[PDB]
Amino acid sequence: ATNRDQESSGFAWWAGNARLINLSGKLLGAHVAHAGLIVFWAGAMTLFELAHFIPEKPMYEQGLILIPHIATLGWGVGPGGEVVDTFPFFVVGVVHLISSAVLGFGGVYHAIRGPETLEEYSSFFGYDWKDKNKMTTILGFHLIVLGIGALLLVAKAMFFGGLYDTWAPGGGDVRVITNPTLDPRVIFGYLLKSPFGGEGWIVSVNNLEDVVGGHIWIGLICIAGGIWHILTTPFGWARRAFIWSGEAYLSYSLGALSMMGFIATCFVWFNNTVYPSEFYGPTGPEASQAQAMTFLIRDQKLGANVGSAQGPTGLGKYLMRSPTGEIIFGGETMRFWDFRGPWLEPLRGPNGLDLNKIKNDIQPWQERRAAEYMTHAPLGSLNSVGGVATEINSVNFVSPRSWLATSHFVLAFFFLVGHLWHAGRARAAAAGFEKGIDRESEPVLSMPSLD
Amino acid sequence: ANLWERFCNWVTSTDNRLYVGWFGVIMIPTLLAATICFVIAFIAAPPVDIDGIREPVSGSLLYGNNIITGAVVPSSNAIGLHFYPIWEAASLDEWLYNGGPYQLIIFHFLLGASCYMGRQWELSYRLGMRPWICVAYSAPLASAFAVFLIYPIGQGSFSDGMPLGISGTFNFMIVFQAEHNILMHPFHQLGVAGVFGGALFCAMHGSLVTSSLIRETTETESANYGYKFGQEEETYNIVAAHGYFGRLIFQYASFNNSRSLHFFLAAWPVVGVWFAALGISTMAFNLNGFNFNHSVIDAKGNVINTWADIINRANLGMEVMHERNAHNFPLDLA
Amino acid sequence: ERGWFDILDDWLKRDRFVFVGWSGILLFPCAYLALGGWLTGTTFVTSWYTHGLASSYLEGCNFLTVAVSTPANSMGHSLLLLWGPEAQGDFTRWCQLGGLWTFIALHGAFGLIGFMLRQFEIARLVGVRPYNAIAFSAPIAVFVSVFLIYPLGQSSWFFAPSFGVAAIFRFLLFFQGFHNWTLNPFHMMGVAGVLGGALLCAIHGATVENTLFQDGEGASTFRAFNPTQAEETYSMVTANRFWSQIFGIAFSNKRWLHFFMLFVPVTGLWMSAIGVVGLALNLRSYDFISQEIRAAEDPEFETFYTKNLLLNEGIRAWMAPQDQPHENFVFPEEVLPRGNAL
Amino acid sequence: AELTPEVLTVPLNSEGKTITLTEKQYLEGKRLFQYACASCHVGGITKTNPSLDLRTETLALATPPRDNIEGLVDYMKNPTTYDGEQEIAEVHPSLRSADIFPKMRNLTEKDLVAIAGHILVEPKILGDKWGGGKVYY
Amino acid sequence: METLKITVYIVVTFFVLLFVFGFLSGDPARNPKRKDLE
Amino acid sequence: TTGERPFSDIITSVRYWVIHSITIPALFIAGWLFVSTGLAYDVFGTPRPDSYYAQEQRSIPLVTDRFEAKQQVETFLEQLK
Ligand code: CLA
Ligand code: CLA
Ligand code: CLA
Ligand code: CLA
Ligand SMILES: CC1=C(/C=C/C(C)=C/C=C/C(C)=C/C=C/C=C(C)/C=C/C=C(C)/C=C/C2=C(C)CCCC2(C)C)C(C)(C)CCC1
Ligand SMILES: CC1=C(/C=C/C(C)=C/C=C/C(C)=C/C=C/C=C(C)/C=C/C=C(C)/C=C/C2=C(C)CCCC2(C)C)C(C)(C)CCC1
Ligand SMILES: CC1=C(/C=C/C(C)=C/C=C/C(C)=C/C=C/C=C(C)/C=C/C=C(C)/C=C/C2=C(C)CCCC2(C)C)C(C)(C)CCC1
Ligand SMILES: CCCCCCCCCCCCO[C@@H]1O[C@H](CO)[C@@H](O[C@H]2O[C@H](CO)[C@@H](O)[C@H](O)[C@H]2O)[C@H](O)[C@H]1O
Ligand SMILES: CCCCCCCS[C@@H]1O[C@H](CO)[C@@H](O)[C@H](O)[C@H]1O
Ligand SMILES: [Cl-]
Ligand SMILES: [Cl-]
Ligand SMILES: [Cl-]
Ligand SMILES: [Fe+2]
Repeated sequence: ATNRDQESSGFAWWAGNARLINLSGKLLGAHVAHAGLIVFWAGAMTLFELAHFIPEKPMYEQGLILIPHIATLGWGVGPGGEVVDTFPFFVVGVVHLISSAVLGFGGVYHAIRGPETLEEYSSFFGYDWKDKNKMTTILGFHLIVLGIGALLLVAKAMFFGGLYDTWAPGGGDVRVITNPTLDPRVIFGYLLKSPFGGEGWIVSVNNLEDVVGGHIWIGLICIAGGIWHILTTPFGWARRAFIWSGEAYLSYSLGALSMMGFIATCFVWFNNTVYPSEFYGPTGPEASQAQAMTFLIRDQKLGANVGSAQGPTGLGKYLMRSPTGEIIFGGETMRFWDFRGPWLEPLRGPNGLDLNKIKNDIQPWQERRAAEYMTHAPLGSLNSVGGVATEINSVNFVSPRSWLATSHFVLAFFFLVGHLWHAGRARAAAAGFEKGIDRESEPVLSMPSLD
Repeated sequence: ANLWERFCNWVTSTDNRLYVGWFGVIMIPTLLAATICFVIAFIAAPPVDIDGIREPVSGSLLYGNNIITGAVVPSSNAIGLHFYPIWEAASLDEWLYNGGPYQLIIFHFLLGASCYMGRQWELSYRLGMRPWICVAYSAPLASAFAVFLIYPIGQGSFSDGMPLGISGTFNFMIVFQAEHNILMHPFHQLGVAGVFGGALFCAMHGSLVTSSLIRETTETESANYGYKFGQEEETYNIVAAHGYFGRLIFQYASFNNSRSLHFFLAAWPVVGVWFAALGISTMAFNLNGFNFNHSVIDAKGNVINTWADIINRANLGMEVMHERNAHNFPLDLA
Repeated sequence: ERGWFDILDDWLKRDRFVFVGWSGILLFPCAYLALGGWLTGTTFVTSWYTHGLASSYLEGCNFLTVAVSTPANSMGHSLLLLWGPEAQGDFTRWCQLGGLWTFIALHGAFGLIGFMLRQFEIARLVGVRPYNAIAFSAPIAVFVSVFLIYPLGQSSWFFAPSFGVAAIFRFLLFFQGFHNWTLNPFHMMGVAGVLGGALLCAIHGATVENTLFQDGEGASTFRAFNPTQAEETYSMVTANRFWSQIFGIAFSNKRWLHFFMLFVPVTGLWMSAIGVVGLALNLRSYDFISQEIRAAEDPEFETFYTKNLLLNEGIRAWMAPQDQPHENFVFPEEVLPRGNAL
Repeated sequence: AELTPEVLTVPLNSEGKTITLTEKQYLEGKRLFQYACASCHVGGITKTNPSLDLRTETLALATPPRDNIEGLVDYMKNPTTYDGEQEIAEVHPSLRSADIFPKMRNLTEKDLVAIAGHILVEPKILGDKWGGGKVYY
Repeated sequence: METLKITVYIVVTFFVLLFVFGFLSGDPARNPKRKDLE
Repeated sequence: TTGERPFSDIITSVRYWVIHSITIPALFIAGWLFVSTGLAYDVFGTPRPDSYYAQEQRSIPLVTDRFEAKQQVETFLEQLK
């Protein structure tokens, strides 16, 4: 039992995985076994979702999070997001589940049977955390892998049947992307957009050409970065800025994953392009807009002149102006005027919502969609009672958008905490005081008093 | 040494009465801006159209508030999540009507308080301490993020951010209860266990150490003089304190390890408050408290109320009265 | 000299797994019966006849919604003794009338006395000062103020808190809508003591753990402490410098620090109790008269204070008919206060 | 109180005939109403048009009359405005519009009868709560 | 307003550059024990 | 150490489980039957699902007389059948 108690390792059982820091073979096993757990869940969860799936109800009425990801890639769906074939969902689930066995086998082998350190076995596979060149090499390999993955998305969208396009002319449908956006002014433009209202940084991406083009760039950037990191060693200024240890590296990645988690939370909460509402349900903004649309339609059918109808406050009951003058829906949904969606855009003119289009061009499909979205707003209880907090039991619904945003907030948050924990510890360990202050060399005792 | 070197040495100096540091370089200006704006606004700001319905709410002392009713009022619902710096207004009069001070204050504050957390790491490093005080501070900090940034993001407006004021705070609480049934949410329940338990353990620790202070003084002086700053010897008898507490309950329910005790004292409130913060941050995306409305039904199908249904009636009161001129349509969807 | 009193005293004070003591004679039966009564009621007992509510696992409630609910308003402040004039010895009827509520509240009260006596008794035996008992006066003041004094000022025990998770939540919301209790400076002092206590708990624990001396080779640092060691396990001097530099002030005296940790939450609780004693009499901090004079005369004048009272008016109108069934309130749809649409 | 055969006896048609639903039919009706209808009609109201509810007295005054099994079954096939004047299948779930309201695709005639029975039975149980909205929660 | 915007932009950039260059200025070595962390 | 046998000795002993493999399931079953036989409803006066209201009644049987409360509850119970 090498390094598998507190007396030999210096780490208690509850920090037992820290016993692995310098045991590259066993740590490889932990990592590969873990990847197995991730892949297992993707596989198992998909098959559970498929088993539980009723094709003629919306996905979002059924507690699905994975089938919607598969559908968004253009698999299993047709016009409007209707399910035309569940077999692609079965395939994805099965292949992930099978693959997990392989990862679990490798993981278990390296963890309990293989060489506990890799360095005397292989100069290629072994590593010292403190060897800057080998760390950038392995980083480089993994960048190449990630770039190939981004190009897989590109290949799916351009060469293997397309992606689900909620914006497709004449109604959402799977569409092949033939003209991905390559112009770096557009692609990198998203990156410099404000994250505030009406701008929304990268989360505002609203067409598949930009999405695909973005992955072309990312894939090429990542492959190039990987080659770069294989072929170079960190420069002097980077050597002086960072802590070079396994725990430090963990810390940096925790920081990064935290940031990505908060971004993902915002993506699924606001974005209805890469998270089509057909699969994920309406966004919060979308459903609030849909309510105003619903009652505008109803009251106008009854004879209301909706442009001229003054509400209790003096603002338009149905229609008002945004702070820059655009015609928008009124009531509290004034906050959501930056919302855009395919059911609403046909009513939009150069100056915003167009009164003549409103009076004459609203189609029954738009009424249906607005009613659907108003009544599947992402509000609901922890026990999955759909609606406002005061609603009675009846409807079993919590939007996938709420599940995905809340879970990823929680996870991003604790990952920030882990970043702080491990970055602070990495620092202290590198400097030599992570176990406490030396009684005979207490630094404050050598400093002048403050007063 | 050159100027930059000298400057860096001063910024990171362990000898400044108040530590500056690199975090402090951002913290100091942002906190001062937030503070100065808050003070001036709390005193002298005119009414603010919080709900975007041209119904301005007076928050300042000079416009008829006392300390309890006063506030800096959230930015207008018309603005939503848009960024409203001074320079996006046609004039300061407009900026004021629309609740511009709120955004300036909360953004400078959240940046500054984040740097306060970083600064706690930074000084711990300069002094050769262990690094995790900042992690305990992440709990109140996360909570401030939840009420000033995350909740607005989820609901689509800074108008739904917690107001900067005492009564404003209560308004935020009552409306949150109406809209999310927070009392019935297990993360707020963990938060309560966190602060009631933090208070309990605070009193308990204080009382047990105070119980066991070693006699070093006479009856006509404060026992506090029995401890001298920086003495090597512990000032209470932990063996006696454990002897006491272990009999109060039973032996193995009491800590005889000071490190383990002090870790528990940190962890209990911090973890509970992290769940409080996560409660607010997840109700931000309308995953709400448990809903047992009409969960109990008799053999015929008559509803048999429980205490959940009574809560529901209170919540309804809040819901139907809040922002009484702002809703035109039947459902409050954000 | 060597009599039965002294012999019993010997036995009561043996050093055993669970200490008994003279205080035990009061504490153990009272605590057991309060806890047992709660578990019995939440598991099996209704609130149909007292409140019109289901309140037990038996009827289909969960851990959050079960309660032992207060007696009907018509019982007034009856002790509701099993052998009393209401139940007349009938255990079933006693349960249906809410006898378990007074059972739990009164055995609980005597149990708390017993617990505080235990704190004194043990302190005396071990030879420590009785500050833990002193600190426990806060929980006693809260229990007595909220569970006994409050309903005693009101019409009946009906309006005390019912012993239940959701039932306690209802009690909070009642206090907002009817008493505007958030506005009360005694509650505010409560809040500050509880949150302040939680703050002190967090910050003291973290400070000790982050100023530890290196007293072992282990990276997990708990084993480097020995209960019998003479020396401080952490550096007060480094802790003091850190806080002086971060926050501007810092503790320098460990006895003061730990006293303050008693004082803050104990004082907070005691203040909150004083407020609740005023609420027993409806002696609220409900209003600011100056605000009301202005608002009545000036329909453009609005503060967060006025907004909250509108919420309160909603709470009262919407909750009263079901929350106060003995009043037989019928509020026609048309009288219910509502804003636009909702 | 019990869910008796009497509670479960509702008008079949406008001509005085009734039908006594089984307990299984009542349960199916609840399940199916939740499945296909409750997103808008929870508790007997109508979220996208609160002026029209599912109260029996309201249904009686609809044209043609909807306060019986036949009227409700017909409504689910070919819904109309309250005055009978317009056919609204294009914006209201129906068998006729099962193409655009896909949850209607699996509903059988038996299922429509069950949903209809639920709409008629529930106010017999719940009184003013049925179609009452939040006031009566 | 344009002048204010530019002034604030310049102020913010100044402080952000101090933060970044400052942490780039041998920060790991600014501790009381082991400085050769590069 | 206070004289009693360590718990960890007790619960890892065979004799403890010989005893408790009987007494634990015996108690659990007795509790089960307390409910399943209906005895619990009778002991505590808790309504069964069919006993909250008479068939056509939609008024709560609230106790309104302190000293006649026992008789009121009894009259309420008579009204069910
Ligand atoms: C994803 C979670 C995860 C993973 C992958 C690991 C991985 C590892 N941990 Mg860690 N650990 C974890 C969570 C995890 N840990 C948690 C939650 C705790 C706290 C309880 C610990 C506490 C802990 C301690 C205290 C120690 C470790 C150690 C280790 C390593 C050696 C284990 C060993 O010797 O087993 C011995 C056990 C067995 C031989 C029993 C069987 C174990 C196998 C793997 C079960 C596999 C079952 C699976 C279904 C088989 C499928 C096969 C199929 C595909 C063919 C190993 C690399 C040790 C170490 O660091 O060594 C240097 C060590 O001392 N861990
Ligand atoms: C990141 C994952 C990873 C890494 C770095 C390693 C590293 C190593 N493994 Mg392990 N192993 C893994 C995963 C991994 N393994 C998995 C998943 C399994 C289960 C099948 C195994 C099962 C395993 C066994 C049984 C043995 C090893 C051994 C070894 C060593 C020699 C490897 C070699 O010579 O191959 C040289 C190269 C080849 C043989 C050609 C590579 C062929 C692969 C299949 C190409 C696939 C590429 C593709 C991009 C992968 C995509 C994966 C993605 C979809 C998840 C080396 C330390 C040996 C050892 O430790 O000796 C004592 C040994 O006996 N490994
Ligand atoms: C996981 C991916 C990854 C990781 C961990 C690294 C890590 C590293 N790279 Mg590499 N690199 C990558 C991918 C990555 N690289 C890719 C894809 C490319 C191709 C573009 C490169 C190209 C590259 C070059 C050309 C160089 C590095 C260098 C380095 C080193 C220093 C990095 C540094 O100081 O960052 C921190 C960044 C800074 C200090 C820059 C200023 C900080 C600004 C103000 C940050 C503002 C962003 C903010 C948080 C907001 C986010 C949103 C934003 C997009 C607007 C380090 C070993 C350096 C090196 O030593 O090479 C040998 C170097 O010269 N890398
Ligand atoms: C220290 C232990 C203790 C304490 C302080 C209490 C306290 C109480 N119990 Mg509890 N109880 C206990 C143990 C205790 N109990 C135990 C062990 C059981 C299980 C048997 C119970 C079961 C129980 C039930 C079922 C009920 C009570 C109730 C009560 C309350 C009224 C008691 C009363 O009026 O007594 C009056 C009696 C005395 C105070 C004793 C005085 C003795 C004097 C000093 C001697 C004189 C005696 C005299 C010679 C007798 C001659 C009379 C003759 C002429 C006919 C009170 C809160 C009631 C309650 O809570 O209602 C809501 C109630 O219904 N208790
Ligand atoms: C190291 C370690 C650990 C961990 C481990 C792990 C993490 C592992 C993993 C593992 C894994 C990760 C595994 C996996 C496996 C898998 C499998 C075994 C699979 C199978 C499959 C199948 C069999 C299929 C089937 C089918 C089909 C084909 C179709 C449909 C139907 C069905 C589903 C039936 C622990 C913590 C314990 C601690 C100690 C050490
Ligand atoms: C795909 C896609 C796209 C694109 C994408 C891209 C193009 C991206 C990019 C990205 C990027 C390009 C990113 C970057 C990032 C960065 C970062 C994140 C940084 C960091 C930094 C740090 C962390 C630092 C630190 C420090 C300092 C500050 C100094 C001193 C010291 C130290 C070093 C520590 C779009 C949107 C179009 C559409 C959709 C899809
Ligand atoms: C009242 C009364 C009395 C008494 C009674 C008694 C004394 C009772 C007791 C009772 C009891 C004594 C009961 C108990 C019960 C229990 C239960 C019912 C439990 C439950 C539990 C649970 C459910 C748990 C859970 C868990 C765990 C285990 C761990 C962690 C997690 C959790 C928390 C989940 C007398 C006769 C004198 C008189 C008349 C009246
Ligand atoms: C996307 C953006 C692309 C940016 C590309 C360029 C990369 C950024 C390079 C930053 C270079 C800064 O380089 C850094 O400068 C500072 C300032 O003098 C140096 O100077 C510092 O040296 C020592 C280091 O122990 C300190 O004690 C001293 O106070 C300071 O003068 C650092 O030792 C040097 O490493
Ligand atoms: C890594 C395993 C991936 C397996 C690849 C399956 C092809 S995917 C396939 O591609 C076809 C065109 O060739 C499209 O017409 C079709 O829509 C699409 O599903
Ligand atoms: Cl309000
Ligand atoms: Cl509205
Ligand atoms: Cl009506
Ligand atoms: Fe302490």
